[PDB]
Amino acid sequence: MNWTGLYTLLSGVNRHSTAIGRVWLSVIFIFRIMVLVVAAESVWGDEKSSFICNTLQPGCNSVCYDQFFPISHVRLWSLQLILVSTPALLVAMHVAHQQHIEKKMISGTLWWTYVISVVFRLLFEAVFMYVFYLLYPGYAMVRLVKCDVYPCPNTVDCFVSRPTEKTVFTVFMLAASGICIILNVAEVVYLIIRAC
Amino acid sequence: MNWTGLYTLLSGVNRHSTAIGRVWLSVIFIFRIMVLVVAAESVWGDEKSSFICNTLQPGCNSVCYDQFFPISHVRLWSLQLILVSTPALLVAMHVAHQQHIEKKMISGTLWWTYVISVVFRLLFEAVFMYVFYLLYPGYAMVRLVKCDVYPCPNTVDCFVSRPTEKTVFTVFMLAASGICIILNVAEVVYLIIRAC
Amino acid sequence: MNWTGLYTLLSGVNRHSTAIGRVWLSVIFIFRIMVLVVAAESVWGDEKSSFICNTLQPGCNSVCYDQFFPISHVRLWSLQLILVSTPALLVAMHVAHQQHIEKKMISGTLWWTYVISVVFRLLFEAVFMYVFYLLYPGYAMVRLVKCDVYPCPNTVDCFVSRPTEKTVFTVFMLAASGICIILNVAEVVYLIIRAC
Amino acid sequence: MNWTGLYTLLSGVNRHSTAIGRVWLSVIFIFRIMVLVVAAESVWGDEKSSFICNTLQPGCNSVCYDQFFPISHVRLWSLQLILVSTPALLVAMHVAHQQHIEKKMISGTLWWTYVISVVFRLLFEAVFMYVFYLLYPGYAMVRLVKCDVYPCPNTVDCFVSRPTEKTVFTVFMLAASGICIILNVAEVVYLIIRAC
Amino acid sequence: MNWTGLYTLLSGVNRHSTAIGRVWLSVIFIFRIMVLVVAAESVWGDEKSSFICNTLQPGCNSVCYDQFFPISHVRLWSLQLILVSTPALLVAMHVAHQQHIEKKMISGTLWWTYVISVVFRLLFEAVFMYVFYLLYPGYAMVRLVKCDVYPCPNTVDCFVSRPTEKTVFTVFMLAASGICIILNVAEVVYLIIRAC
Amino acid sequence: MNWTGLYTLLSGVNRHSTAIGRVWLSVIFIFRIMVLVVAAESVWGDEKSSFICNTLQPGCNSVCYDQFFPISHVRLWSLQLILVSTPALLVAMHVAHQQHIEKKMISGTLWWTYVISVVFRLLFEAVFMYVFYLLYPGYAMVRLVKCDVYPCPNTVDCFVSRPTEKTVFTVFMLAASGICIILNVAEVVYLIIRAC
Ligand SMILES: CCCCCCCC/C=C\CCCCCCCC(=O)O[C@@H](COC(=O)CCCCCCCCCCCCCCC)COP(=O)([O-])OCC[N+](C)(C)C
Ligand SMILES: CCCCCCCC/C=C\CCCCCCCC(=O)O[C@@H](COC(=O)CCCCCCCCCCCCCCC)COP(=O)([O-])OCC[N+](C)(C)C
Ligand SMILES: CCCCCCCC/C=C\CCCCCCCC(=O)O[C@@H](COC(=O)CCCCCCCCCCCCCCC)COP(=O)([O-])OCC[N+](C)(C)C
Ligand SMILES: CCCCCCCC/C=C\CCCCCCCC(=O)O[C@@H](COC(=O)CCCCCCCCCCCCCCC)COP(=O)([O-])OCC[N+](C)(C)C
Ligand SMILES: CCCCCCCC/C=C\CCCCCCCC(=O)O[C@@H](COC(=O)CCCCCCCCCCCCCCC)COP(=O)([O-])OCC[N+](C)(C)C
Ligand SMILES: CCCCCCCC/C=C\CCCCCCCC(=O)O[C@@H](COC(=O)CCCCCCCCCCCCCCC)COP(=O)([O-])OCC[N+](C)(C)C
Ligand SMILES: CC(C)CCC[C@@H](C)[C@H]1CC[C@H]2[C@@H]3CC=C4C[C@@H](O)CC[C@]4(C)[C@H]3CC[C@]12C
Ligand SMILES: CC(C)CCC[C@@H](C)[C@H]1CC[C@H]2[C@@H]3CC=C4C[C@@H](O)CC[C@]4(C)[C@H]3CC[C@]12C
Ligand SMILES: CC(C)CCC[C@@H](C)[C@H]1CC[C@H]2[C@@H]3CC=C4C[C@@H](O)CC[C@]4(C)[C@H]3CC[C@]12C
Ligand SMILES: CC(C)CCC[C@@H](C)[C@H]1CC[C@H]2[C@@H]3CC=C4C[C@@H](O)CC[C@]4(C)[C@H]3CC[C@]12C
Ligand SMILES: CC(C)CCC[C@@H](C)[C@H]1CC[C@H]2[C@@H]3CC=C4C[C@@H](O)CC[C@]4(C)[C@H]3CC[C@]12C
Ligand SMILES: CC(C)CCC[C@@H](C)[C@H]1CC[C@H]2[C@@H]3CC=C4C[C@@H](O)CC[C@]4(C)[C@H]3CC[C@]12C
Repeated sequence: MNWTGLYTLLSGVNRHSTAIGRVWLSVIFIFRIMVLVVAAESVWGDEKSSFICNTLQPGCNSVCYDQFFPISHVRLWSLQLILVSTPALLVAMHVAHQQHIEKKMISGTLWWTYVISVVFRLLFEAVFMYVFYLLYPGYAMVRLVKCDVYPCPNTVDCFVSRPTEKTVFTVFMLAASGICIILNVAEVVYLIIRAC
Repeated sequence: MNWTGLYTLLSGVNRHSTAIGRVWLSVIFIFRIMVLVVAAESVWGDEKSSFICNTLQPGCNSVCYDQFFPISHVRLWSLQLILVSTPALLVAMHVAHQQHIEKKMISGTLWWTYVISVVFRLLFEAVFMYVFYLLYPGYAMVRLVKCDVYPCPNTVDCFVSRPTEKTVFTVFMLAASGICIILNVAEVVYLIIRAC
Repeated sequence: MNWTGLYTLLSGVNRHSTAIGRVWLSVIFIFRIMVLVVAAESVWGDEKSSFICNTLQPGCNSVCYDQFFPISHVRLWSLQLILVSTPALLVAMHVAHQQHIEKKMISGTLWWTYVISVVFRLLFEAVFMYVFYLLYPGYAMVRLVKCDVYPCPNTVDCFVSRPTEKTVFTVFMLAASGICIILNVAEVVYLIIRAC
Repeated sequence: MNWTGLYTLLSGVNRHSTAIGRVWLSVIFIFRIMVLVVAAESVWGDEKSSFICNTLQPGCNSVCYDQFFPISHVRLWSLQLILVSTPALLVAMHVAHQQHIEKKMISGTLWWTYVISVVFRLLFEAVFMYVFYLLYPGYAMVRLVKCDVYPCPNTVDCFVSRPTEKTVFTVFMLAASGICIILNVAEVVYLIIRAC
Repeated sequence: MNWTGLYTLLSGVNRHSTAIGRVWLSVIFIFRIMVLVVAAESVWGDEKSSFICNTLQPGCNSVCYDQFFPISHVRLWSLQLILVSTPALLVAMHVAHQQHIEKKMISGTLWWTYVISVVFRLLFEAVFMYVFYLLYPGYAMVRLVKCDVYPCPNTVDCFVSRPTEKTVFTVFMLAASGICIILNVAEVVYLIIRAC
Repeated sequence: MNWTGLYTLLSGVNRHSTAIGRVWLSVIFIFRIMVLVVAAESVWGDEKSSFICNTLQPGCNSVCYDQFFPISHVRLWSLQLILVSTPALLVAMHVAHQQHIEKKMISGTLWWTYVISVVFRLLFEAVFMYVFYLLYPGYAMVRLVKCDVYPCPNTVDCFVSRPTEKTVFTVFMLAASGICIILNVAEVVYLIIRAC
């Protein structure tokens, strides 16, 4: 398990990515993976069970939790990571397939494929950031949430678990996503400039 | 752990699959595996325990859960993934066995085996999609379910846990399955066209 | 991790097994392993805790569960898998030992060892299927079980958890076991025919 | 991960073990490891929590459990496995060290070391079997246990969890241990006979 | 898995780090990783559930825990470890990329990159130590905490779980962080001295 | 995964350790690791939750547990193992670094480093054994503990969970630590004798 092997695995051996997408984007991806691993089960592990309301009606806790957390932050970030990494995996499979098909018996198509992949990665990053903004306005979470949804009578007080720790990890993940967006835009601009 | 090794492992080294079954189907399979891993235990982990009814009769929770969830979505998708991956595993074992048997001492039979394997994969995809449609009509889950089954008296209100997150992951998995079906049909059509 | 290595590992390099025991039996074994892994802890994870009776006497739940589930399906299938795989492991160790002992300084004894191994595998499959039939008549599980055993007073109503999902997985595992039995019988018959 | 590598790893490359200690003892060790893995957490996972008494005094459950289960079966078998495998590990380290020390610049001492190792393995097997007999007379477990120990007033009825499944696995592990004892005795006798 | 491979992996093959950053810093990093692994889930596993207050108001436990533990020690140390290891990963990726780019067709820039990386590692260590000082003044934790925050009426007594064990592990981790800071300062000073 | 590789990894390739530190100390380390793994989560898993007192005051359980178990046995043994293994890791990194630095362009310094490492390992073993003696006098644990600490009124009866199993594992770990101390002293004496 040497450094050259890991670097080659993360690069995708596409021979078209510059330093800002082969040295920095991979590091940010590793950072996001590590943060998600260390915060997925320890922080958001008991987001459902430790979440309680101040009512006595049965079934109000579940409906309140689903009302205020349509999809938890960790699952949203996992989906974002998978969809962001999908185009890189596609490019890696494309270049491996091209090497295989030329082994049994080209630059421009690979260049266009890589550019389209970076554009799609940027698009997925922006889409997931916008979805996060829609579902959870603001970067901070509050302890008290007032919920008025059936079967809860009138408005009940539900209490979120670990709002501050979740706020800290939200800040970290949003900063990492913003850095990824900036790096992808820089990579696209650099490729366009070098093409012309 | 290089890209060529992973690509060769996913391809099955059958030397008969085109790009739409060697570069795209493997990526969709990886996507489904990753989504199932990140949603199997975090979302559907407490589908039984967090599921409560509004009655006082003992044993009504279990019978209601079994009535409304004959087999949970994650287990159904796991079975679908296993049965879809079975023909690819069979073709890989067949080609490995053929290489071994020719090493100790052919194209048409392998071509027919691959075509039959793709047909069976498409059939399994369609069968599991139809079963999902039968068991759970619609792509969305509801918070309230009215259950009238012994021993629950009359009709009781049971509350599902995380209907919206499960709806999101159901949409993702159904979209992936539809993409797999389309790719399999395209692969079969392309092979038939190239044969003639 | 190439396909040739996995195929050689699953074959046992005994140079006496045909396609129906080197390409198909290994695939069925992998299928059983995967189904057991995906159903061992998710389905049968809370078979004891979610199992409740309708009485108030302490200790009735445990005695009722032990009365109706002498050994759970997952553990029974795990024992069946281990005992079925034991003769294959023995043959692999035998052939490895033979290669080692001939390296420091034969076909008929290996052929007889393989035939005896297949016979013992078939015998273990049949024995475990018969034991499953004895303990749990029928392929289906019921929600209500009437238990009359000390200390439970008179007859109490215990409620099984997820009878339908367990029925589905029981059907899958029994079908796989039947396929294994048929393949083993076919392998024995083919070897006997080729010998004569 | 080939068969020759696994066989060499399990053999210990001591060049003094016959077939009954290089092909059979390793298989029985693998069988015991697999059974212990599949029964360690699923069966004995909730031996403490599902264990309840019929009293109302606080702290009676813990003292009763410690009174009737001084050390649980799984931990006892794990300790037995570790201590039985210790002499084999010692012999493997000895032969590796001898190869290293002869590489930088003998049969009789290795033979005596192997014989002493087999004797110690047999002794550990017998000691652990005798300890199991002392702590838990009989191969079967009972649902009701009558406990009269402070602070429990008079005699209370505690209920064991899954006595029948634990009985089945006890039978399996004791049979495996007996087979190991017989094989070790046979190996010692065979080595002594071949020496003279 | 030899020692040379592990040493090369931990060094980063930057050919500019002395013994006090290639032999000692890696050992301290391994020590911190191991302590964090052995204390992450066993000690801080039930910091939320075992944490209880002496009130009867619903939702007071969660708000009190979030008030006194904005971000738990284990997550803070995990973030510190990730951010401290980020510059080393960046330097490793930089040197791998430089080797790759010179393979398809320099000392001063690598030296400056390594110096900047060590400076940033020291800065992150100091920042996280200061944050730990701000959030949790003192190295010791107390059993009683007096909390007066909505909705808890007046001042309630909350009880932390395992204050002494957490204090011991806090002392260990703070000592390791201080050693890391000292080693980084020594490395910077040594590099500056050798440059001039 | 051969035996020579594992032996080389455990030895540290320091070319100065005799048989009593290269064949026996590594085996005892493996034994301690295995015992700690098989007893860390099964025995000491529920030391906090199954621990209950005979009072009604809230928060008395946590303060009593922290009073009688300042740091649990498993965590203490894990810290002891990490600190004992630290000097061996340091020597391995030192010898790897020396090989690297001589590769790009000595016996006495390595000998002194190894001797100092063995002395420090012995010192850490003795320190941790003395700490264990201070915290938990005697090798045995008792079911009843009388606790008189705020907020518990007067003296309350707390009940430890599995005292006998924990006593057995304490005996095993203390015996292993004593064997390690004896072996380290023997190694130091042998090295001193051979030097003179
Ligand atoms: C479905 C769940 C997915 C989760 C998300 C995964 C996300 C990503 C995570 C992980 C992906 C892999 C990360 C490490 C990659 C290192 C590659 C490397 O260095 O290769 C090199 C070394 O390679 C080897 O010799 C073997 C390296 C083993 C890598 C790990 C194997 C599987 C680990 C299982 C872990 C289980 C636990 C995982 C968590 C459950 C290549 O070899 P080489 O000698 O250089 O080649 C010849 C030299 N020459 C080329 C110069 C001629
Ligand atoms: C029963 C549960 C099943 C679950 C579903 C599984 C679904 C699928 C998941 C996983 C299947 C495997 C995925 C990775 C495959 C990579 C293969 C590869 O790159 O091979 C290459 C590198 O190979 C190596 O050098 C070693 C690579 C190790 C792969 C992982 C080993 C086991 C990981 C255990 C993980 C534990 C945790 C897993 C979760 C519990 C081949 O080597 P090469 O150097 O290229 O060969 C010579 C070069 N030449 C050919 C050009 C001449
Ligand atoms: C006690 C619990 C037991 C559970 C039940 C187990 C049931 C069975 C499950 C698993 C058994 C193993 C399955 C995979 C086997 C692949 C073998 C292979 O391809 O070998 C090849 C590649 O080999 C390599 O280069 C390394 C492959 C690593 C395999 C996984 C290692 C351990 C994974 C740990 C996972 C941890 C998690 C597991 C779950 C906790 C051989 O190499 P080659 O390059 O071909 O050789 C030279 C080439 N030539 C021969 C042509 C000259
Ligand atoms: C502390 C906890 C302890 C638990 C109890 C353990 C009990 C025992 C369990 C396990 C011990 C190991 C069992 C498998 C051994 C296979 C060895 C083998 O085949 O070697 C061969 C292949 O080797 C390879 O190429 C790599 C094989 C990887 C083996 C697994 C690595 C670690 C898995 C981690 C799993 C993580 C999960 C584990 C559970 C948490 C040797 O290579 P070769 O190519 O033959 O060499 C050259 C060829 N020539 C010699 C002919 C010239
Ligand atoms: C996302 C979660 C991240 C968690 C934090 C991770 C933190 C860090 C943790 C871990 C990082 C890795 C630590 C071990 C590195 C050893 C490297 C080594 O010795 O390489 C050598 C051997 O290499 C091999 O032959 C294979 C070694 C396999 C290493 C482990 C693979 C993945 C394990 C998965 C574990 C799963 C469980 C993990 C926990 C879930 C290199 O090979 P060589 O033969 O020397 O090369 C040719 C020789 N020549 C160069 C002289 C010509
Ligand atoms: C942070 C948590 C830490 C926990 C505490 C750890 C404590 C310690 C535990 C573990 C440390 C490692 C123990 C096994 C070491 C075997 C080394 C070996 O045999 O090397 C040999 C084989 O090497 C290979 O070919 C690969 C062997 C893979 C070893 C395991 C990799 C990671 C497993 C991940 C497990 C995941 C689960 C782990 C639990 C979560 C070297 O190769 P070779 O062919 O001999 O080299 C060329 C031959 N020649 C030199 C003669 C020319
Ligand atoms: C520039 C950045 C984004 C590059 C990131 C590379 C990512 C997308 C690549 C590099 C290595 C890849 C992994 C390599 C191997 C496997 C094992 C396979 O069974 C599932 C997919 C999985 C886990 C891949 C997922 C995608 C992956 C993580
Ligand atoms: C075209 C697409 C569908 C190809 C997908 C390839 C799939 C079916 C193949 C590729 C690699 C295969 C895996 C390779 C090795 C193992 C280990 C073995 O002990 C169990 C089966 C398992 C886990 C295989 C399952 C099937 C598998 C995942
Ligand atoms: C024809 C079919 C049935 C062949 C199936 C082969 C089976 C029985 C063989 C192939 C590879 C084998 C595995 C190879 C390596 C190990 C690691 C060892 O530490 C425990 C046993 C274990 C896990 C073996 C169990 C048995 C095994 C799974
Ligand atoms: C004849 C029979 C009894 C032989 C059995 C061989 C046993 C004792 C040997 C073979 C391989 C060995 C394992 C090889 C490697 C490791 C990794 C190390 O970090 C801990 C010990 C451990 C896990 C060893 C334990 C002992 C072991 C399992
Ligand atoms: C001088 C000291 C600080 C050096 C420490 C080196 C650290 C930062 C390096 C060495 C090896 C690296 C690991 C090597 C491989 C992987 C697998 C990848 O999928 C995620 C990142 C991860 C897990 C790396 C994280 C960073 C790492 C641990
Ligand atoms: C004589 C006896 C004491 C020798 C014992 C050797 C010990 C100290 C050595 C041998 C192999 C080493 C391991 C090898 C590799 C790794 C992976 C790394 O990411 C963390 C440290 C870790 C897990 C090491 C810890 C220390 C270790 C276990």
